[PDB]
Amino acid sequence: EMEKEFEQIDKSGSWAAIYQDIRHEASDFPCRVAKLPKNKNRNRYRDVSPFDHSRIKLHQEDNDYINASLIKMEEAQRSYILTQGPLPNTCGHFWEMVWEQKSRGVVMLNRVMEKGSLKCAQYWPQKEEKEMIFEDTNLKLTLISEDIKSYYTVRQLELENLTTQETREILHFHYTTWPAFGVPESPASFLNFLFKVRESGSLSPEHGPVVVHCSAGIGRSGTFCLADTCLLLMDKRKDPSSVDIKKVLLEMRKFRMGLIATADQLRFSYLAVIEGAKFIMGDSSVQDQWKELSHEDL
Amino acid sequence: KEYYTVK
Repeated sequence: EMEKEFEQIDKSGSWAAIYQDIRHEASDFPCRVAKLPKNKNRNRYRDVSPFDHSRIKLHQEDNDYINASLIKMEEAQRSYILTQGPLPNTCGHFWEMVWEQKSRGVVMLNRVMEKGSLKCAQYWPQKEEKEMIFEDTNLKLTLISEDIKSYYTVRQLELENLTTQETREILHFHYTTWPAFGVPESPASFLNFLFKVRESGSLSPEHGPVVVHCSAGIGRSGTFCLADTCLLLMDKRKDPSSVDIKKVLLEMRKFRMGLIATADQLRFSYLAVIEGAKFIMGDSSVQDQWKELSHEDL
Repeated sequence: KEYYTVK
């Protein structure tokens, strides 16, 4: 049982030991396109880049590079796109990707401002009446509604393809209380958020991969996808003891470097998968307790 | 900081 393994690591105290062990075992592939000089200004951080083999490609003829990776969990049967917080010049590429990849939801795990350091550009509209128009990529983006909550906000947006006039609804799930290099307040607030995303249908396979991003697209975004994927496998395999989080995290790291940034984020991942297993085991109604426990009203 | 692992 994975519950045992956790209590061992805690008493033993070897979380950073386990952590550093995974950095050591993580894959490492070429990143040539990311390192081209013409692409210097399309990366927020110089030590964070997509592998050539899983990088998302813009369907534009000029320059097809965006700092985003397709994480295709074959067994779990779910694909994610992890990406950096858009830069002032890459907002148009962000929504071009969202359109071309047919995504229906975007999960944003950081805030535009975080401890005085700008970690993301304001790439979605905040007022219904001031919609954004990205001319380089020919897209229009309109806020349609929002549902503010004590620690997260769900927005509904209309993404229009000016070239064809076609339009699509995009769900924006913004988690506003997750500090960089930090962890959510509780497994409950986290799982309540995850399951909100799940219930929206954004994670369904009729849709393109959900886009997940934070500042760099590896640390908080990593924690989110690990938890969802482990919960998926426990359900698909039919046994909670089956899943080896370390083996799952290493699988994800074949697709984008650096997923999960602190030893405490790794611990929260065990914690959250352990809690979420209650739901997978059949205890349908623990979900309503998570909503209650998270104080999503205020 | 331009570098993801900062001091």
